[PDB]
Order: sequence, then C-alpha cells, then structure tokens
Amino acid sequence: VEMVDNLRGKSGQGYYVEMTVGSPPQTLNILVDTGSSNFAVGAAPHPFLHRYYQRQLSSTYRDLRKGVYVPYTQGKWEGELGTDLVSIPHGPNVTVRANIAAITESDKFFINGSNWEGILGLAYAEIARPDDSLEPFFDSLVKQTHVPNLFSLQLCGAGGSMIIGGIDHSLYTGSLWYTPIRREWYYEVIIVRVEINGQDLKMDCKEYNYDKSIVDSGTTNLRLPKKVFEAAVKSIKAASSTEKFPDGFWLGEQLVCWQAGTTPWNIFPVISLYLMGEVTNQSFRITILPQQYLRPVEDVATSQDDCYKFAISQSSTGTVMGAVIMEGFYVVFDRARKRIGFAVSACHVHDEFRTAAVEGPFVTLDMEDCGY
Ligand SMILES: C[C@]1(c2cccc(-c3cccc(Cl)c3)c2)N=C(N)CCO1
Repeated sequence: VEMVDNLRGKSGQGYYVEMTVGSPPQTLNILVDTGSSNFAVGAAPHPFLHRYYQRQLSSTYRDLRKGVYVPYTQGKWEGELGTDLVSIPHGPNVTVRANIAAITESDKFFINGSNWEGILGLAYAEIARPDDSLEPFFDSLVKQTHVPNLFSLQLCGAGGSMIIGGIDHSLYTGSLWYTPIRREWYYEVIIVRVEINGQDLKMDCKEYNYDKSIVDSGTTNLRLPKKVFEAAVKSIKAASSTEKFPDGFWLGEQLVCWQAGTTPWNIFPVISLYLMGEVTNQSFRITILPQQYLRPVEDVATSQDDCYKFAISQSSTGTVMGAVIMEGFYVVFDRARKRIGFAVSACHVHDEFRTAAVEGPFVTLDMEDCGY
C-alpha cells in the first residue's frame, strides 16, 4: 500500500518516480522506462533541469572511468559511468549500489516542464549502452535484496503506481491475462490479431510484429509498422466519417479541438489488440478506447475547448505499445516467469456505452507463428 500513487506525470511527457542517489541522498524525479536499460541522470546544469546529480557531493560515488554516448532518433546525450547508492523512497525499503550514467552533455533530450531529471531503464542488459555488460538497475536490485524478480505498472490518465516485487490485487479487477516475453531485450511480445470496431484487419499476423512488438512505458503513442498504421488510419477515418480532419491530425502533428465537454467519443472506434497467450493458439484481447488514443493536450490558452493529438503513429522499428495503451491497465512485468500480465485497472477508461477490457480466451486453430 506504501507504494500506491508513487508515480506522477502523463503519457505525453512521461511518468516518473522519486529516487535518491548518493550519500547523503540527492532526491531526483526519474522517468519509468520499460523501453530502455540504462539508469541515466542529469549530472550538470541545463536550461530544462530543476536539479541534477552532484557527484562531488556524494561520498559513496565511484567513477568507472568509462564514457557513454547515447544517440536516439530525436536527441542524444553523453556521459560518464560510475556507481553509487540508490533508493526509491516510495518503493521497496532497500538501498542498493547501482550503475549510474552521469549525463554531462545533451541535445533535445530533457523536456521543459516534464519535471523529471533522469531515466530508469527497466528493460534487459541486451539493450544497455555501451553494451550488455553494464548491469541494469533492476538486475542489481534483485541481486542485492530479497525483492522478487517482478514489477507492475498502473499508469493513470486524467499519476499512477509502480509496485516492485509483487502484484497488488487492489490495483485491478477481473482476471490477469499473460502474454509470453518472446526475447529478453526490450519487453518483446506477439500480437496475433488486430480489430478496429470488431472488424479484423485480416493481414498476415507477422505484419503486426514487423520487426518486433514491445511494451514501452517510455513511448507515448501506440506506434505501428507502416502497413498496419495505414490500415488502422483507413478504418478509424471510415468510422469517424461524419467529421473530416486535416491530414496533419492523422500525422499526429496537429490538434483537433472541440468545445469543452463535447468530444464526440462515439464516432471513434475501439481497437482490439490480441496478444499471444501462454498456451498454443490461445490469445486474449485488450480493448483500447478513443479516450486512450486521442491524447488530451492541456493548455490554458485553448482551455475553452478540449484539444487532442492523435496518439497512433507510424514506426519503422516495429510495434510499440506505449503509455497511451498501458493507461487504464495494470501491467505486470513478470521477469521471473518471462511473461507480461494485463488486467483492467482501477483507473480504466470508460464512458456510458464502452469500457476498456481484457478478455479471453480466444482460439485460432488455423494459425502460423506471428513472430518475425
Ligand atoms: C530513452 C527513451 C526516451 C528518451 C527521452 C525521453 C523519453 C520520453 C519523452 C516523453 C514521453 C515519454 Cl513516455 C518518454 C523517452 N525511452 C524510450 N522508451 C523510447 C525513446 O527513448
């Protein structure tokens, strides 16, 4: 219960947890990222940082005498590797020694008003920078304490919770459905079917996972491979035909606004993502409402209206089930059993007619392997 409501933020700028680094403890807000594997923190002033890790003030810091360079698609950072004592004040009652990439230079990485100063990469060593030998935070936490090798995330639209070492039953209703982790690098999973308002996309299921499908709390949108994205936009446009939006909206570049409280939710269809089950050719579905894929953009200047960004976008690196997808579900990262669990959360998306759901089982006797 002491870990409930330990997250802040929103899908657009990320969800963050309070952590402490060094001795005496230096408090920092850290992005919870299941899509990366480095524990990296601002370690020098920047126009967008409220505070930063001051290594000279930590008597427990150890320099590893090794640099790290991390380029992304839209931004990059450089830093120095070292180790220090780390704790999560509203997490497990433990202090561990962990690798820390002290960010000393960055370009288009830190975000103004995000309220976070670093990233907690929760994925596996395989995708760690500079390489797989840099132990990730969670692996250290498990090795040094008696914490079970599992964490869960309950992301909530409008904070949320990160529960480490167990499953909190008060954070979900109904059944918990498991999908296998296909490979331990990202949290890679397999999507076996996609429907938009009950209509199957009918593609070869390998297309849904071209070149991988991941569960990523560090990506805002639902990101889809080109072929799947184009089919999804066609289907959503067809259901929403009573209203015509610019291509800029569908490209995720421009806002669609309606007078406060009048958003026509009913014109937008539900999206069903069928995930591979734990038994051959059995699956379960997670249903995504427009309250998830239409991301609200808060702005006092536009506040006579409710404005949204289309939170589905094209990817050339496979499917990404981002924060907009995770919101309203209780997501169990069961590393011990190499599986990811989904259940409807206490903060699930619903209106008078429709509700986000986790349903199963579904059977498909006529099925190939959906992995690439
Ligand atoms: C490391 C990062 C990353 C880096 C910097 C910022 C974010 C970020 C920014 C806004 C919202 C969110 Cl959820 C994450 C993510 N994490 C990912 N999972 C994909 C992109 O690369």
